[PDB]
Amino acid sequence: VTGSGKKPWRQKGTGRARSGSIKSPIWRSGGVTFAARPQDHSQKVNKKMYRGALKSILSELVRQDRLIVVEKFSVEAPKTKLLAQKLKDMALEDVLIITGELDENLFLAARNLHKVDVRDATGIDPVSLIAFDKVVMTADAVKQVEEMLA
Amino acid sequence: ARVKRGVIARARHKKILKQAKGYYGARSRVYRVAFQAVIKAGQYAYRDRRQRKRQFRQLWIARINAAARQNGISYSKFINGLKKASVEIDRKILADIAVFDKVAFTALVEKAKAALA
Amino acid sequence: AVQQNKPTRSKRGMRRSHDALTAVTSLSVDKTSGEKHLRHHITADGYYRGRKVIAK
Amino acid sequence: NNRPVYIPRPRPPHPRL
Amino acid sequence: METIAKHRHARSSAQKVRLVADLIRGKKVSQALDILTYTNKKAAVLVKKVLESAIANAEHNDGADIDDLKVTKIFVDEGPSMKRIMPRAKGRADRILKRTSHITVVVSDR
Amino acid sequence: MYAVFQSGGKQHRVSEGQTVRLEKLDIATGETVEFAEVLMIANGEEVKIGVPFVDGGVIKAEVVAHGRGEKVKIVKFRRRKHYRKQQGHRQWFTDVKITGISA
Amino acid sequence: MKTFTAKPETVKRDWYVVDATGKTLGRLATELARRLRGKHKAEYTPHVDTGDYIIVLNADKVAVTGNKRTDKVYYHHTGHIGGIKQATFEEMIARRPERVIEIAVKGMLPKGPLGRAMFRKLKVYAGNEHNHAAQQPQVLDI
RNA sequence: CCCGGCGAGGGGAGUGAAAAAGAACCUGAAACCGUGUACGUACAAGCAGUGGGAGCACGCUUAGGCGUGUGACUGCGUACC
RNA sequence: UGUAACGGGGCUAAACCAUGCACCGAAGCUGCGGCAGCGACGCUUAUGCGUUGUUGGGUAGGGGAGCGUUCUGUAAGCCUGCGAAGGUGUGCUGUGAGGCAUGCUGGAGGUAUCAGAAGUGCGAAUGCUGACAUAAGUAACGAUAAAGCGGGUGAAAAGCCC
Repeated sequence: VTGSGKKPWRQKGTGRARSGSIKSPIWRSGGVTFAARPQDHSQKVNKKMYRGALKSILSELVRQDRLIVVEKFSVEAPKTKLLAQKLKDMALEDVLIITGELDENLFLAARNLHKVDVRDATGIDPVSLIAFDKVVMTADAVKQVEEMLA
Repeated sequence: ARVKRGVIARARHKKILKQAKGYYGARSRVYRVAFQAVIKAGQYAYRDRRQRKRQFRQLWIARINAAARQNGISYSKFINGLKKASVEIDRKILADIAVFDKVAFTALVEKAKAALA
Repeated sequence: AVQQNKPTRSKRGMRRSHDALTAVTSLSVDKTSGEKHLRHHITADGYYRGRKVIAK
Repeated sequence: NNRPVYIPRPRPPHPRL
Repeated sequence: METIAKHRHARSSAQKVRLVADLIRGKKVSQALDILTYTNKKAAVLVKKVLESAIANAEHNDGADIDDLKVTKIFVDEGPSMKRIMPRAKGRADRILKRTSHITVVVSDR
Repeated sequence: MYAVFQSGGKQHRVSEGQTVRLEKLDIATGETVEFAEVLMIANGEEVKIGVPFVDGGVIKAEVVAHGRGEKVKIVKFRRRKHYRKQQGHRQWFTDVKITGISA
Repeated sequence: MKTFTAKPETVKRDWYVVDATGKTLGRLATELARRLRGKHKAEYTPHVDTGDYIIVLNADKVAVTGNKRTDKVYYHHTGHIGGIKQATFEEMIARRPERVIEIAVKGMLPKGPLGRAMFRKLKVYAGNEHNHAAQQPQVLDI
């Protein structure tokens, strides 16, 4: 804290409490007894534990029929309107599209759709699977999952 | 994540001051003094929940003793007669009867006298 | 020389009970001009006992 | 509001030994 | 009617003015006016001016016939205080409070 | 015309057709309850208990309410010993109205 | 239900006459305190003055056993540098015979506003005559 | 527009959804200081409360109490850290 | 300092000794209602118990279980200008910290449930900052060189001008 180490007043004779510095934490305008510092909150998770949780999550999605497997999922042109129509007739509004190969055409179509996400099998995280109401996996996307999950 | 304690602190102080309502001077206005007053009132209330039972017991005995003597018998003799006569009326009813129903009490003392004799 | 406990507002008011002022409630009316004035005092315009005394 | 500056010795120099 | 009239930030202390206020509380305006006229206090002329204003407000903005008016309510409240530094002996300093007050007078015909 | 009876460890003196509050009982709010433990019955003529609980005296009463009593705050405080404790209590009670008093 | 409490307005107070001739001071005084407190009534209430008015006659004829007639000493302080004054039983009787009986009752009654109130019921006279015949003061033998 | 010292301050009028939003200006707590109403208090001794409790003033159904406020009198009771 | 070596009144039994029968007397014991811990058994088996016995004063200290506040996800969901937060009363509710509904002011934000992280709870430290009390309408108004009157101006003159 900006200031000086000079004692505000003498140790004895003054009728008020002993003080040592203007920057003491019990003083106005300067203090904070335990000041925070920039810290890393990331924690270690074992590889097997990460895989086990991912396997556990996928199984339960299948059990709650929240996971739908279909053939290749693609859009002819990079238009959000087309993607909205394709998801409308399927009665899906909050979906996570997982495809084996990432194509810019599908990536751009879903960019402006908040409730819709497009992802690759490699870039799969537990939070996304849990958060999204429905998960749609392509045939290719499914295959890569077992290979990486093993 | 700084936390401000203005809202919570004001709620706690209001609760204590509300319980200190009716006290004299700073005991109903100042929290530091009101808290002590409220705590002391709590101790007294706990203590007097037990003194009340004995205080009323003394009052009933005094009433019975006055009524029994008016009928011509001491309290200790009168109670002994009831125990001998197998009467389970307690002091609260006995004092109540003496105040209101004089005839009923006269029957009781008569019953007690017979049992003693 | 100095207090050991601060007197209450009750004691403060009790001491101040004797500080109340008293109204004159004794305003006399001039014989001629009929102007209210303090007894045994000249009126504002300069009358006393009827006859003008200031002439100013 | 503001601490004094002169801060004279208030105690009286009279030791009761 | 209400016809309130107040004078805010009077230099006189609330305590000192409050003695004058108690004199005329509940009295008719006619008796209140000459009571203040012959009261030897600075607060007397402050309160009298407020009372004159209240009567004028009633006469102009409200019904006439100010003869039957009474000072139903009159109270003095402490106002903002000005802090001043006054040197004392041995280099010490002390705070002088120039206390003000609000004088409120309410008159009504009923 | 009143009787004395023992219900919840403490005796009550109740006149005909009056409501009396007494300790909680395992009786539903809409059923009559019996009190055959009549300590004393009083009328124009007086009858006492040569043996406790008269001989055939009974009291007919109907349950009305099964509420809880006013909250009582229990405060335990030890002076200078860094010990304070708080507690609350609401005693269960049963309101019953006396319908009939036998002889 | 709630225990009965006497209401001061609806209290009947009787008048009695006690002859204090040839009666032990303390034993007479003890009885008077009981009547003044109202403890003899079935409606006695500690915080209510349920007692009865008592007239005591022939105060100067009160009797004391033993040598108390000469050894009993009444001390009172005048609140001054050395103002401690003592009077024997004879001196009190010669000066004010009624005061000794009042002093005895004074100490046999509770201290406080209610105690003073019930003490005011007592009316002690030195002679055999009283001017309270308008109160129907029935004779009390005790 | 009016009171006032061609003041300060205020009461009307008008602006605005709102002027106890008027620049001393969002919300406006507590200590502290006041006016009004109900009850108590000038023969009574002390951590000022607590238990019991009459009377009075307000309301409620019933016509007996229930609630709210006050609280004479009385038992016990020498703050906190 | 004042009786002042029964607590007092007072007592010749209301003192002392011996015997006896009564009664008062605690938060002790019993009766009635309620809560919680621990060990068993009949049975429920992540929990009630038709049950059973026992325990529940407590500082230093150890163990267990919870309330509330700010922020993150759930949450572009939900409540909200026919009224959010905050403020101020009232009425219910839980063994507790608390919670719920609502009157008036307020004026646009708040956040269920379940998890996550803490600048997470103040009555004291001759604590720090601000505000406001007390003494108190009291001391004081700063050289004991000294003022009085007339007129003028002004709303007002002992202090200004003549």
